[PDB]
Amino acid sequence: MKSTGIVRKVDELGRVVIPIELRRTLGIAEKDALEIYVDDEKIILKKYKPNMTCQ
Amino acid sequence: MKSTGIVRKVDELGRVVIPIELRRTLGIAEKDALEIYVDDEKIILKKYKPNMTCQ
Amino acid sequence: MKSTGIVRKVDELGRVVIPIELRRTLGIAEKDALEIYVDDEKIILKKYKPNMTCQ
Amino acid sequence: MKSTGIVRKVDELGRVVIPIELRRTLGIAEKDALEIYVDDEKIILKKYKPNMTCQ
DNA sequence: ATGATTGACAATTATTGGAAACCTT
DNA sequence: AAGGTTTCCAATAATTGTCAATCAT
Repeated sequence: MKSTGIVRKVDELGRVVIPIELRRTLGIAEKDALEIYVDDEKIILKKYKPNMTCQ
Repeated sequence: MKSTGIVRKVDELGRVVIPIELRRTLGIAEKDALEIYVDDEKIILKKYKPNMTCQ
Repeated sequence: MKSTGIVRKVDELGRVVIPIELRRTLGIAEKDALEIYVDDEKIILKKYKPNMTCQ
Repeated sequence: MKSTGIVRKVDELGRVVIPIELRRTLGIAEKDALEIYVDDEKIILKKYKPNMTCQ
């Protein structure tokens, strides 16, 4: 009902943050690594995956 | 080709720092608000209209 | 500045500036090598010679 | 001073230089601009050109 | 109130610029 | 010699991690 998903300001240090209300209510998304899907002009971030290219 | 993308490492406590490569390549100013839509376990990060900015 | 056919400034003493992303794209370290060749009147920059599997 | 196809070592830097023979043949300024373009995994640098980002 | 989340600041590392040394006509 | 080129070092700054303050139930 709050600002769980829609838009948020990016930090001046170049960091995007997850809405407080979202993470504070449902920790259904961990933080450490994520999959970057560059869909033309939109960056879709999915759950972390191995995808190891080299040791 | 399958459901996979670029493996990005962010902060283990949060701070979703999008790829530095794309940041400078596309020229994404990190001083405004970016759209963040939650889709199950993935989040769509984009601008109001990134397909009509440098175009 | 990506290599999408974009020009960039050289240097007061003449030095080809390699952008962060470009350096990372080539996969070269601060202990690598670059083969400088020429085609007609253009500079052909070739990455380091692996000659070994990624291990 | 032909250095056509010379392997330049990359030390603790990030950017490199262009061989004297190539530099002289280029016929450009010291602080000129080189058109950076890619080729699979190699790079093709042409002479100055009015090519700007998003323009 | 207290533990967890987020934003701010600081430290580290990468890159670009400049100065110095060596080479060549 | 001296002008040119290249290599090394220093400075700048962008980025990521740490963590301390605050708020929600």
